[PDB]
Amino acid sequence: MKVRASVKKECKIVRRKGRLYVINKKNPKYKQRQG
Amino acid sequence: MRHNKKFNHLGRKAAHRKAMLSNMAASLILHKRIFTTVAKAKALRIYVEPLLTKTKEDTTHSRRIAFSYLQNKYALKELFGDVAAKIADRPGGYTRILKTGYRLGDNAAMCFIELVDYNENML
Amino acid sequence: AHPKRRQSKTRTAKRRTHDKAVMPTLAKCPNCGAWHIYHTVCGDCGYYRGKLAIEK
Amino acid sequence: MDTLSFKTISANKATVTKEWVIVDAEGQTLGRMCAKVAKLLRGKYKPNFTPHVDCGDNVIVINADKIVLSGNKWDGRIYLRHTGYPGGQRQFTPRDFMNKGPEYLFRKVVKGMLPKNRLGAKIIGNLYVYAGTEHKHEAQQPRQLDINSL
Amino acid sequence: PGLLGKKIGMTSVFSAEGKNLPCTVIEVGPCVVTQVKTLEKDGYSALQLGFVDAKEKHTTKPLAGHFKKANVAPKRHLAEFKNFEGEHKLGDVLNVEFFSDADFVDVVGTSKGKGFQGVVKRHGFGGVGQATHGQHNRLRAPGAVGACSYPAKVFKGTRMAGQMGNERVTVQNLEVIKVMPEHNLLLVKGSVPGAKGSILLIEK
RNA sequence: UAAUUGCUAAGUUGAAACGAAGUCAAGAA
RNA sequence: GUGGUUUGGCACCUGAUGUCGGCUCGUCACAUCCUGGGGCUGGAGAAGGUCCCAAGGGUUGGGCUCGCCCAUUAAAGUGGCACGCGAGCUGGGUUCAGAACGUCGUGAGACAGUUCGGUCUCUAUCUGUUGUGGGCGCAGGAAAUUUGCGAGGGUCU
RNA sequence: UCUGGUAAGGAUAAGUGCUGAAAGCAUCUAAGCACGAAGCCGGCCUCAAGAUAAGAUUUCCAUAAAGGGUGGUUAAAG
Ligand SMILES: [K+]
Ligand SMILES: [K+]
Ligand SMILES: [K+]
Ligand SMILES: [K+]
Ligand SMILES: [Mg+2]
Ligand SMILES: [Mg+2]
Ligand SMILES: [Mg+2]
Ligand SMILES: [Mg+2]
Ligand SMILES: [Mg+2]
Ligand SMILES: [Mg+2]
Ligand SMILES: [Mg+2]
Ligand SMILES: [Mg+2]
Ligand SMILES: [Mg+2]
Ligand SMILES: [Mg+2]
Ligand SMILES: [Mg+2]
Ligand SMILES: [Mg+2]
Ligand SMILES: [Zn+2]
Repeated sequence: MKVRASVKKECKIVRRKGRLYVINKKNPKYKQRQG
Repeated sequence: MRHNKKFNHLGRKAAHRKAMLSNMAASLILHKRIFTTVAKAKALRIYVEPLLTKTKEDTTHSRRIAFSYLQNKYALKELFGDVAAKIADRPGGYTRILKTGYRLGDNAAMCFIELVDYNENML
Repeated sequence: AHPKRRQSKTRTAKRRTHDKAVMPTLAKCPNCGAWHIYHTVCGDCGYYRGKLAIEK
Repeated sequence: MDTLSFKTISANKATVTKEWVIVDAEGQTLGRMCAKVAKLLRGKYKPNFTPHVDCGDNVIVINADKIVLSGNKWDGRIYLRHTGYPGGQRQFTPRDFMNKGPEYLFRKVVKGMLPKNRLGAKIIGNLYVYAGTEHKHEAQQPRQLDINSL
Repeated sequence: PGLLGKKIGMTSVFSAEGKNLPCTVIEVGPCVVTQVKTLEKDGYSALQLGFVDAKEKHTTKPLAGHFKKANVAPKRHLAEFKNFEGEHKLGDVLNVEFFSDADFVDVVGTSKGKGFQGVVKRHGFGGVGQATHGQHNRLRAPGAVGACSYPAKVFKGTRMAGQMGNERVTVQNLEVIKVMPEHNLLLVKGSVPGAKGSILLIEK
């Protein structure tokens, strides 16, 4: 899981609990936090 | 702390305290009633009554043991004569302390200590 | 170590609130009829608890 | 000597008109109801209001547990206090006050809209908060009041 | 639940498997039920117990009436206990057989009093410097008590000199060695707070 | 605790490069 | 962009705001040393790397004077508090009068230098802190047993 | 010389999930529901009604020893 100021996008962008996430269950090395 | 410590130092070194107690014992034996501060009299009551108990066995051994405390020939003679004759058949409590007042110079609490067998009005 | 200010009269008197002279514990002689200190030989007559103690 | 001859009269302990009123907290907002309660306690609704005299009304609040807090205030308003020791700051919520008792929450809110002096410390004792609609205040004959009219 | 008791002293015994044990002897003694407290009348449930028989010379009239209501002889020490596994009436007796099934007990007492004590004995302070190497007069001194002008105060809870001992202390999980109902005696393994003759609370 | 019309759901309210665009509104291809 | 912990710039406070390191006593923050919970791995397991949440408690003794070394430990964290703390300590270092070497100056003397020696004052008023009482109130007068609004401690491995 | 620290009772952090529209697909989430930390609130220990919001329960009520003070013999209390 990588946290950075600017996150960008088969990965999908979702919003959970006021935070931004980019998730990809096919490849978990592309998860991102705190957009 | 002083838990279960049962003698008064009386503001003196050990040798001075023992000498003063011996002198007071001799004075009480010679003159049957003396006047002194209350704390000193309460210490003397502890010190002197086992000395009077030693005259219930008139032996050379008891005379010498009493002389070890007293070191006073006249006091020893009076104690093993008339004092012993008077305090025979009394099981302890040979002395009595009665408070009197206070001194002018230091407001010390004053009393007198006496032998109960030489006071007649107190039965 | 040193007072920064002098104390006022009020502050001094407030501290001295607890300065007092102790009242002696006085008992009456039921027979003799005078004052003496409780648990102490009455020096006027020499009696203590109804018995003569100091013979004048 | 007095050259005025036309003064404004201040009420005193023997001239105030103190009354017992009952108000309801069925669906009102906490702060909006408590501001009107503070005005009632202070005596801003009386024509003989005098700022140096306890001239207000004794207020009984019923249905205190039905009060409403909008937004996320029931757990998002953080009250802070200090015990006086190092590392001694503590947090609590209006939910914690309500759990302890509605009178504690109401007293905390009203003290804060009242004046910060001896008179206000005396005034806060004229408020009575009860959880339900059942209270025992006979011998004084309290008067029902519509808080929405104020 | 529990009873009152009086500490007698310490001894040493040998267990069944040849282990030397240090033991404390407690005279637990018969405790009588002097008051019963209820949720419906007091606000909580508890039993009040009295321990040591007192003569009428040392019992005030309010206490004498309080005992007369419960129909018991006057006692010297009273204490409340909670959570009894049963029903107990007013004026009944409990003895050291109450602890027969117990394995571990807790003992509450008042520790011995030391009077005014300095920081070294009271708090284990290290002392300033050495006994030599320029020491002047701070051998048993506390040292610094603050941190200059930014706090500009001594914090609450700073450890200083003061009265030490003579306060309520609890010791937990003392193993019970033996119960002697014929002498009202309880043997526990270890030490209990207080001097000989002091009153204890023994909790099952 | 006026009147009327909108916006904000963040208790926002009473600092930037750089990111989603949460939301309303006006458009063009 | 952030911080103000490095080197600086400014000269706004000061009939004295009087000193480095060590000792004693702490207290706070987290930018986590150990212990606790997790995402990813070019992670087979085993240990590792990197990131996230988390500050409760712990975080040795010596030979040398920031740093090196010896032996341990779960670990031997980073900082702030007038580079925390001398009306609490020390005086090894540093501002003093003696003396010597090197260098500089005609000389008096001086020095990115070095070396041996060299007085650390004060009886605590207010506030603060740790303990312990007297008065009154609650309450018309009392003897006991208590509930807990709250406060502090404990929390390691 | 004895005893203790310990688990996690409740809500949670980072994360893991179920059902699910906005956006007919998908989605741990916006309405909901399970978990999940030495961290937070508790349990444990001591103080604690001057908590002036001064609480409760039992019993006794004025003068002798209803309660005390002063006093005395003293203490493992100071
Ligand atoms: K002896
Ligand atoms: K300050
Ligand atoms: K400094
Ligand atoms: K606590
Ligand atoms: Mg002396
Ligand atoms: Mg000699
Ligand atoms: Mg005085
Ligand atoms: Mg003691
Ligand atoms: Mg030492
Ligand atoms: Mg010196
Ligand atoms: Mg010295
Ligand atoms: Mg200028
Ligand atoms: Mg000046
Ligand atoms: Mg200083
Ligand atoms: Mg010179
Ligand atoms: Mg020399
Ligand atoms: Zn007489």
